[PDB]
Amino acid sequence: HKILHRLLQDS
Amino acid sequence: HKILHRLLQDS
Amino acid sequence: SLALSLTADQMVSALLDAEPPILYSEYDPTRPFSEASMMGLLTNLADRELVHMINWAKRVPGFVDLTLHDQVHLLECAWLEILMIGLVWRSMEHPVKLLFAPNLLLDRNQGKCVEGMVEIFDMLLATSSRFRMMNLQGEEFVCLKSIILLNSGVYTFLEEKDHIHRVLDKITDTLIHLMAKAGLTLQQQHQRLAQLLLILSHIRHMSNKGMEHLYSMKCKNVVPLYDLLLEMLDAHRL
Amino acid sequence: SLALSLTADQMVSALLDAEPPILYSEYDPTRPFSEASMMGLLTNLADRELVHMINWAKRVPGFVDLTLHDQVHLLECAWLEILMIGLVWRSMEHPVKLLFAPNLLLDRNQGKCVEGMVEIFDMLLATSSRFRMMNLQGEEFVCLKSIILLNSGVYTFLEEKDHIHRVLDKITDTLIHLMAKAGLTLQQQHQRLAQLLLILSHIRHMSNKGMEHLYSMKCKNVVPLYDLLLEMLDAHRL
Ligand SMILES: N#CCc1cc(O)cc2cc(-c3ccc(O)cc3)oc12
Ligand SMILES: N#CCc1cc(O)cc2cc(-c3ccc(O)cc3)oc12
Repeated sequence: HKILHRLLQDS
Repeated sequence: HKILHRLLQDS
Repeated sequence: SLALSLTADQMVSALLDAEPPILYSEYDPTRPFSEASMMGLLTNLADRELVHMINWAKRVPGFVDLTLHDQVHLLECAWLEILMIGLVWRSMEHPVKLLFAPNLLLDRNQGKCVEGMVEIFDMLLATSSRFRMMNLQGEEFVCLKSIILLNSGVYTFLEEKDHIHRVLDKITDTLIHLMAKAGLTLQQQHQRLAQLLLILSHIRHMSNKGMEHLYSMKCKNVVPLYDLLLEMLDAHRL
Repeated sequence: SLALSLTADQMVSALLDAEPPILYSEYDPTRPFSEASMMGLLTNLADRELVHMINWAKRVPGFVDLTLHDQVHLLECAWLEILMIGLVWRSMEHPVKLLFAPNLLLDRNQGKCVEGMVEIFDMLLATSSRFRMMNLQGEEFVCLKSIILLNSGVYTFLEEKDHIHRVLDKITDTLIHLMAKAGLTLQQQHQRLAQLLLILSHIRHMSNKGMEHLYSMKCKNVVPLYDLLLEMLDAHRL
């Protein structure tokens, strides 16, 4: 579930 | 499928 | 008749008078509800309710102008959705409880009695609270339900689609009307009209999930064979 | 930031500027297509599209205002729905065809290539025609999509729900605004506003079905190892 999480944070 | 059909036609 | 010539008030009255009765569950369970026990109850309830829905559907303005084949279809797609909006509406004033029947009020925990049933209970409850949070009027409630009946199977069926749309428009003027008389401002009306319709989206989603859930209970022969209710479930594999 | 502060035109512009590009299917496999062949294509497409959606989601007014856990959830429920409204919108001017990618325009028949795929296709196509039948303007299209993102997972997650509702209201005033400027009457506006939202109901339904269908293709092994797209699919079992 990290892929979606990581991508949502790239900020 | 007749049950639903029959019932939709009654009085 | 033609559902396109009745003033808004005639529409709301037509819908209220058409309202089905509220039924009771089996007056003899109560015992530490087992998965079988509880499923036989909800399906037995749903089964007897279907008969009242079928006869309710006919009383909905313009539904009859439809071809038989189209009345059959519409009810095959929305039968669970419609059952659910009713339950949700009846649960309105029992926060945390789902009033399946006057003699069968269930709280979240009892939902755990059936594998995968709690998830759906939570959704149903969230919508119940949403309706109370919105202080949904019954007048609006009858509109919403009539809309579901017409808008669920319409795009799966051209003059037939045309009618459904002409009608759905009357139910929307009539819905707006109900809001106008409650003193809302235009902004609050279209704002509220959007809120109510957006909920029909979760009601679809909950139905899809329940439909898939009911089907899962059949593969465990944990569900009786209420023919009418079986046919309805079957319309979703065809 | 706050999206509840910016004006209608600022909202529409914000949504247009946030729009994602129209990606391309892989070139070469031209035609025809084996069930495997066609599935590897749609999933590869969906997989690369997800990355653009995730970054689109952040550009939607008030979204980045939610907590991470909530942004994750919202996108886990609407990812397919959002992919579908896009496809439907791109297929608009392609009656009988579904423009998955410029270089991948499919007609009903090719849907028969993937099992249980054709049924969905008919639904997608019916909605495409529905949008054209309605002359959906892009301005409206961007609103509808933003609404789906916020309204799909909001009752599955209280100040978080509150925000989502305050925002969804702005998107509804803004949606009404777009209709007002097009010369439509009040009746036609709330009439149209209802029509557009009622479609979000089939888009949910088609998503549920596709979600169940995608999952069925994974059990056959026709679905490539597309991690991002897999996680998304997995959010619907967990
Ligand atoms: N909760 C939930 C989902 C759900 C799952 C299932 O496998 C069977 C039923 C039957 C009813 C039901 C019966 C009568 C009503 O009035 C309303 C719902 O809801 C059901
Ligand atoms: N049609 C249909 C249902 C459907 C079923 C399935 O098993 C996989 C995919 C992938 C997409 C898809 C990919 C990219 C898009 O832009 C839109 C849809 O649609 C799908």
